[PDB]
Amino acid sequence: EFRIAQDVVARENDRRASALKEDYEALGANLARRGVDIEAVTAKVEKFFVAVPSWGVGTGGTRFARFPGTGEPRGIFDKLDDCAVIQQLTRATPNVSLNIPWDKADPKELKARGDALGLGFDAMNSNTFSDAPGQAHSYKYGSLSHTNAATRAQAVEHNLECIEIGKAIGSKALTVWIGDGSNFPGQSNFTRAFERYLSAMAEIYKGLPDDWKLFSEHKMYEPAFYSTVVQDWGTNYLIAQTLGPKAQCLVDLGHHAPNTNIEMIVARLIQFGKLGGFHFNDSKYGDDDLDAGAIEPYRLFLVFNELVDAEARGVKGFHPAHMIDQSHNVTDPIESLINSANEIRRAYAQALLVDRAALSGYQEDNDALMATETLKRAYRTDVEPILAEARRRTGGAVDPVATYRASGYRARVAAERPA
Amino acid sequence: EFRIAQDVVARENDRRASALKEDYEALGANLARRGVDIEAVTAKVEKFFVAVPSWGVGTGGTRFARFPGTGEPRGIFDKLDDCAVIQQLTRATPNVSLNIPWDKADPKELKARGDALGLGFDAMNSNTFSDAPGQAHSYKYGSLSHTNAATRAQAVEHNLECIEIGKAIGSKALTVWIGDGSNFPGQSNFTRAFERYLSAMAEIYKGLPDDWKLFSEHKMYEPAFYSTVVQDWGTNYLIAQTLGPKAQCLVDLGHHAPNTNIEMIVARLIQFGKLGGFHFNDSKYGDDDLDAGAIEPYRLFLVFNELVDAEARGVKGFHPAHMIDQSHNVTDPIESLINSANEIRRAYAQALLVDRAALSGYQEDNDALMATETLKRAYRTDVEPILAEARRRTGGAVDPVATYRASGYRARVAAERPASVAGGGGI
Amino acid sequence: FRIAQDVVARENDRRASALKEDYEALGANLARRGVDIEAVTAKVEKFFVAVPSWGVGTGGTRFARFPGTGEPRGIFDKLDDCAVIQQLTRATPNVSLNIPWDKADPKELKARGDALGLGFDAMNSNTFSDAPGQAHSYKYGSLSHTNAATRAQAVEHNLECIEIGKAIGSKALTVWIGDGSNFPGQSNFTRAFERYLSAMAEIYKGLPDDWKLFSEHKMYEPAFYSTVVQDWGTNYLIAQTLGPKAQCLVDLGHHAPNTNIEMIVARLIQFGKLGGFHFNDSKYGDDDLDAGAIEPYRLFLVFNELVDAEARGVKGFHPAHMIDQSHNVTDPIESLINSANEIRRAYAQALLVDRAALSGYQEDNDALMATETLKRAYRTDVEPILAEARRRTGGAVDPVATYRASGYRARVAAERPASVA
Amino acid sequence: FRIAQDVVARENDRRASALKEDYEALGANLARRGVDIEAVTAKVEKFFVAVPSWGVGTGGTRFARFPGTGEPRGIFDKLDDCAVIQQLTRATPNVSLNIPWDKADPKELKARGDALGLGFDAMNSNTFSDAPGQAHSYKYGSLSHTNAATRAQAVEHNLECIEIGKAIGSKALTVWIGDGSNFPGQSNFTRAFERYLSAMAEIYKGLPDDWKLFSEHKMYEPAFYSTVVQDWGTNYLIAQTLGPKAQCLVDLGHHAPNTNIEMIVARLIQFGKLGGFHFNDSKYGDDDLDAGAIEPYRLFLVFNELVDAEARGVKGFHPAHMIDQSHNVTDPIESLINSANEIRRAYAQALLVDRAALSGYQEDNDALMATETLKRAYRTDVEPILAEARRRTGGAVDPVATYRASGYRARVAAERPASVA
Ligand SMILES: C[C@@H]1O[C@@H](O)[C@H](O)[C@H](O)[C@H]1O
Ligand SMILES: C[C@@H]1O[C@@H](O)[C@H](O)[C@H](O)[C@H]1O
Ligand SMILES: C[C@@H]1O[C@@H](O)[C@H](O)[C@H](O)[C@H]1O
Ligand SMILES: C[C@@H]1O[C@@H](O)[C@H](O)[C@H](O)[C@H]1O
Ligand SMILES: C[C@@H]1O[C@H](O)[C@H](O)[C@H](O)[C@H]1O
Ligand SMILES: C[C@@H]1O[C@H](O)[C@H](O)[C@H](O)[C@H]1O
Ligand SMILES: C[C@H](O)[C@H](O)[C@@H](O)[C@@H](O)C=O
Ligand SMILES: C[C@H](O)[C@H](O)[C@@H](O)[C@@H](O)C=O
Ligand SMILES: C[C@H](O)[C@H](O)[C@@H](O)[C@@H](O)C=O
Ligand SMILES: [Mn+2]
Ligand SMILES: [Mn+2]
Ligand SMILES: [Mn+2]
Ligand SMILES: [Mn+2]
Ligand SMILES: [Mn+2]
Ligand SMILES: [Mn+2]
Ligand SMILES: [Mn+2]
Ligand SMILES: [Mn+2]
Ligand SMILES: [Mn+2]
Ligand SMILES: [Mn+2]
Repeated sequence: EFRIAQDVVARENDRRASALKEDYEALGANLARRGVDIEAVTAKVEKFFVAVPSWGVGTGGTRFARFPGTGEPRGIFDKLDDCAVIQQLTRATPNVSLNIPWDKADPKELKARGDALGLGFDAMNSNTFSDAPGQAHSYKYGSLSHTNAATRAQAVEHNLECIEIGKAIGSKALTVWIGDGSNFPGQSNFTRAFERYLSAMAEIYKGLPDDWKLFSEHKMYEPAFYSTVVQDWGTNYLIAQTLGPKAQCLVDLGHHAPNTNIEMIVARLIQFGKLGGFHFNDSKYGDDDLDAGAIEPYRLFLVFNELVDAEARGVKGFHPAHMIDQSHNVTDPIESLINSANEIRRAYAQALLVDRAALSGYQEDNDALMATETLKRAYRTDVEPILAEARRRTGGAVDPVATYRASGYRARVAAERPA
Repeated sequence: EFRIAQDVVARENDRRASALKEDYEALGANLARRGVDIEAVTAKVEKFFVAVPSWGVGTGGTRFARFPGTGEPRGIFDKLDDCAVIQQLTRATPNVSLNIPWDKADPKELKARGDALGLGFDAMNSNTFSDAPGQAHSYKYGSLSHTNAATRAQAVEHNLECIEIGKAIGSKALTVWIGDGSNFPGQSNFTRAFERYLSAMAEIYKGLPDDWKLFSEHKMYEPAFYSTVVQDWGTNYLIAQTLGPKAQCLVDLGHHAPNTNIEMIVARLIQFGKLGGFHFNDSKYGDDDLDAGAIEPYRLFLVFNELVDAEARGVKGFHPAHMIDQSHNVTDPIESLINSANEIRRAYAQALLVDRAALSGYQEDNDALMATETLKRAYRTDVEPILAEARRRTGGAVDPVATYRASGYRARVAAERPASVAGGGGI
Repeated sequence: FRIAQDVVARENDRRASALKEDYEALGANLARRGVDIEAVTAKVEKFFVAVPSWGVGTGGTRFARFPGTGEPRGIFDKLDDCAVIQQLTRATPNVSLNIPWDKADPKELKARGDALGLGFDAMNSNTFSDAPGQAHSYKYGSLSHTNAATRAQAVEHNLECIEIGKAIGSKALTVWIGDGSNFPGQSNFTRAFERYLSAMAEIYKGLPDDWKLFSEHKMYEPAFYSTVVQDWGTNYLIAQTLGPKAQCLVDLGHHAPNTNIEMIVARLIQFGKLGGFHFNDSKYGDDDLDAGAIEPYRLFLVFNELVDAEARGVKGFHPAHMIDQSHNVTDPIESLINSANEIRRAYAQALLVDRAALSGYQEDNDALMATETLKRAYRTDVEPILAEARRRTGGAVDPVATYRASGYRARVAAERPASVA
Repeated sequence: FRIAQDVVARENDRRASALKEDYEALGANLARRGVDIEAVTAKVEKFFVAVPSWGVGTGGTRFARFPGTGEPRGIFDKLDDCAVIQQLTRATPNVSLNIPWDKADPKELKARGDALGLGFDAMNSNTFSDAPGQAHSYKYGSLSHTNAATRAQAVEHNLECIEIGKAIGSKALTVWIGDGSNFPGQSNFTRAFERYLSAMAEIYKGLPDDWKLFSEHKMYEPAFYSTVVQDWGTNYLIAQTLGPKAQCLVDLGHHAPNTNIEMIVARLIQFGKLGGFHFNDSKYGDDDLDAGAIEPYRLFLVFNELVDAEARGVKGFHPAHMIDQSHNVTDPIESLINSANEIRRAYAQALLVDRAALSGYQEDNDALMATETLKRAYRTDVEPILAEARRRTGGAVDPVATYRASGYRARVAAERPASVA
């Protein structure tokens, strides 16, 4: 089924077909002069997919307030319906990331709806950073690293429950992010809390299917404001290495200290085989969870430069999980997810344009200026024509947001859903 | 009224009286050898007050979750009852800061309850960073700087209402903090938004009594994650200077960029007569709103060093409004506010111990090492006995938190108030 | 001519075909957006940024300096090198001097500049280091030093810089000092600032009627605890206190982590105190890296505020533009060339912004389309416009490639003796 | 004796009575808390931290260096000054050397050290600067340089540092390099690290059975975009890859803004890779300021982890302790004296923490009492313990005061020629 009428997509695409042809052919000629086949790039871009977060489909908020828009999804089923729109128009988000218990519902029904909408499911996300009604033990002072054994056991059981749900819908991985930490010096014994965490994660690893992966996600701060158990990639590496081959690290772009060189962290984790995946978003101050590439587009490109280089260096068995983790506080969530997915493909496309042979030469000769310019020649290239053509060829929209607005989808769901 | 039984306070004080006498006399002898009269210091500490936030007596949370404890205060009246405990035990928080509409209630009743509990009211706090039921215009895209004229007018009216309520309860100032800003480049035109803000603030300024102050509070980010209209002290100064004599700047410790020298900002504002007051708290990463001095006690001392220098260099017309602005997510709000107020008095007392003449000499001679050591000699002094004695002589508790726990107050209000339930934070 | 004309011609001809194809393609795309590429190119060829004399030689850190070959020996060699940057990019007609580093007969400096086709931008005083025969040391400060005679000495130095500038064609004085403290208590913040203000007031008195005085703020370094002119707030107080001729200079790498620099730029413009810019890039501190090499979007956002100012009709707005960088691991001439190019790049993209559309989205609070309006301009590869602007003004289509083809570095390496002690 | 014994005796006697009163008062206070002050003093007396040879001379920034009088030049002058710090504080018996800065005949270094009552701590190699007559430059790196011969030269240099150390009593080699990049693309992160790891393996092979190899991470400077050994995560990978004799060195000012450094310390201890510390304080970047002069509580929290490690009976925990600072506006000897004192101050306060009480509050999630348990120790003025520890071991009750009374600075100023009067 199509959430957006096919006649609307066809109409809006035809309206922009002429200009796209001119832009695509122009870029094709430019790339040909540079020894690059535009068709080879478009072919790869069409195959790049990033999972959308169910928790980002509705309007997000802060501790100060939440300003919902119209037609807010009422639950996971409305969220899947909205996710279907993002995938139909961009063709870059076939899978959805779920969070339990936020999206708890009959697994069988979830799968049925997904299949009908043309959507799959990515990594499951457990939730032991908030309390649910009727919960025996509170996570106020922690979960997997809580001082109380019964509380840790409850958190472990919750994670195993997440795996059972995932197995029923087609998921093949579990992502574990917890708020565990301290707000005051002395509140926690750093080593003992980490020892407790490692023991708990070992239990989860024991219950992990042999065709699944277990991802741990580090974060410098928030909700903990003095110390956090899984605070950075160093601790994250120790966790993954300790647990086993099926355990890897997940890197969320906005979870690092000010000025951190994130692309180097990505490179390091790849070298030691522990880069499990990404949580894309952008930021300026803290874990802002803004639209990917809206603040620092070059940084996003540099991260993708490391991913493409890995393939170029001949790294084997490298298939990181790509996911968007954002909060949309002042825009239509669907529109932001659409453009964010587009920006991620944009950075990927540019990274594919880098002349690896030239770059390697400049690195070996220590020609820093030409090396940086080699990256810039790729990054400065406006790859929008490739992104639009990729969408057009695969059933998507040349201009996703414009088509979304022309369809009147938001007004439609606003009438179907309570205010 | 006495939220805490007098017999409990007397009991816990007597139990620690012996140790206090020993420590106070020892410190007195040490200070005497240093040419300082401990009595003179204690006398000033007993008179240092800081306002408590009504929204701080309840458990706080983040966008991810909120984990309420037992006996959570229901409304402003319950909150005032809890604030009364902090003041009775520390004797450092006689005034309370209100936020409207959160604490909206009959001005007559509010004043009546305060007088009964022995509490006064500090600066009023307007709220246009969240929407209230029945609100005609949403503040989603701003308030005082919103592009829609009707929305700015609605925000101006709300602030004027806050002034009216304050006038009725004895308040003498209005603090304006808004979330106004953008999350994306291009979303807002920085200059146009600021022009709108200034014009709206001018309307609010017109409704200020002749003896009132209007405080604008800067904040680098949150809830806006790309730009904020009142983002730093520079913009804040421009605001105060533009509005008039009654407009001043409020400095909240956790609202600055990483590594900012905050004490210098305080000095600069004092020099140009625009330091309206402070919002005390501590932090390590962002606007963490943690207990004052729990993370960086020396920084708190350095801020007070600038304040005492002004309080010593005879800075005429200098009475900054001191207030605690914190969020208590993992502790009993009352206990944290108690120790936070204590830490603020600790930094103040230590600043009073600085040999100003010696410091001036080392500064003039460019003797950096002795100048810094002159500050350290005061800062390293354990002034707890002075704080404890000040509390004891004024009706407080030698050990506030110990006494609070011995009284069983939390268990009491827990039985009187409905049970709470954990939930989300707004994400 | 520092670079043989035949070389510039040969290299331009080699790349003529490709430039034609790219420029014409871009022109058609811009036309579809309602933008005249010729109007943009005409403005770009007139955008100038001053090159720092102190950035023509290899720079270093407190740990070490690794000089390359043919390092300039003095201001005359430096001007000769600046002439190369201007001949090839045509974006750097003026040079920024530092006294006493570049002290020499004003008449001879002017003669060399005229002969090379170069002018002089704002003078830069130096009271952050001690020169020979100095009566008082600047170890503990200069314009804000506790010792009156030391402040007087610093004032005289700045007045001397003005005299030198008047003789060579300069019209402004930039004052950046290291004054500050490394320990709490070392300085009385307020008194140190008052001392600074009194000294600057004296310097202001020596300003010709058509001169400007720029003060430059910096969060830290060389002072590691407090700095007298630490941020734009203090900087504004300075400018406002001194008078109409006094304005603030914004050096991109001088702000706290995560600071919204483009907002500071807008605030200063609103209150008429944006004197100028010191362009460079950074990631950690005052790194002084090549402009746009680390965060190109931020540079574009700064230029977006500068172009918006014109769009709003701000009157008498002519900020001074200067590059202030340190080239530690590259040929200084090549880095200055590409940095000047990046600045024109950001400027050109800022000119492409559809401000009619942007104003609409801002009024309607359409944050997504507003940000996308800025991105449509920023994502545009304007290299063809920069290259054509150079071709038509006597410059090189590919400046660095032409510089390398000329063999200039090897030439000066043979002419200049390297320092031995 | 660098400082006359009569002067030390006189200045101690002058302050003896006051110390007695303060020590007895603190003794009574600690007694009421169940702690024996004599036990704490005994431990403090045994805590030592190495002094940097490169720290007794006045330091500077890339902008300037303002030397004081009697500047030590050469390792012999430096050892003479380091001897003053040890004599007065009794907390710095060993000196950290840097090669080639301190190159000299080992036989003479040892002879001078023995005569002054000084030993030698970890050796520090230097491949972040070029020495005259060097075959290959380190401009673009050293142990991770793309050129094989350059990496070999750097490895040989480090092996030479081990040879010198073996002859003078050292038992470790600390390796800090500037290797990194200033521009994206300049270096391939992974390849550069592979080159570094291979070179370090060669150095590891030359380590005696009882030696340790310390690698030191640093976020930035001299490299301003990326650094090979940028943080503790990379450092851990290095130590674990090299072998049991390789550990990580933590320099306090080498971390990103707001980093929780004490946790990094705890993590390294848990996995047996905490090799040692480089103490100093900072506010902005790698400021290299006097330890505890900016954030004393943070220093205490670091020592809280060190004391807790022993409380838990950790194995393989014998960290080296060294001061790594730059003294730009103070008498280097006085700053090192007070910095060593501040380190012992934090240690003493960490020893006062009631571990039993703390553990109880941690298990019960009583965050407020847990933090107040740390504060009760930290708020305690342990100066009497530090002064008594010095008095009992031949040191000065008030080190800096005694140093000033001795007239030592004026003495060496008269023996050492400055560049200018
Ligand atoms: C973006 C990244 O690029 C390369 O590393 C591989 O193709 C990998 O599968 C992909 O995820
Ligand atoms: C802003 C924040 O809001 C809630 O979480 C609480 O009222 C808390 O005390 C306050 O600090
Ligand atoms: C006494 C006082 O000292 C400083 O604060 C300033 O110089 C101020 O102007 C003066 O009034
Ligand atoms: C790196 C720096 O170099 C010099 O300035 C001095 O040796 C100083 O002590 C050191 O910290
Ligand atoms: C001089 C050098 O400086 C580095 O930044 C690091 O701190 C090293 O430990 C030190 O030896
Ligand atoms: C007494 C004199 O003191 C100097 O400081 C130096 O150590 C000389 O070597 C010694 O002869
Ligand atoms: C909802 C999801 O678990 C969450 O966003 C985490 O992944 C992490 O980003 C939190 O800061
Ligand atoms: C509730 C109160 O208005 C609030 O705390 C503001 O003062 C400011 O700190 C917000 O970040
Ligand atoms: C050389 C010039 O005065 C200097 O670079 C200043 O402008 C400032 O950037 C210093 O950090
Ligand atoms: Mn995430
Ligand atoms: Mn950045
Ligand atoms: Mn997150
Ligand atoms: Mn506040
Ligand atoms: Mn700090
Ligand atoms: Mn706040
Ligand atoms: Mn500058
Ligand atoms: Mn600079
Ligand atoms: Mn070090
Ligand atoms: Mn260092």
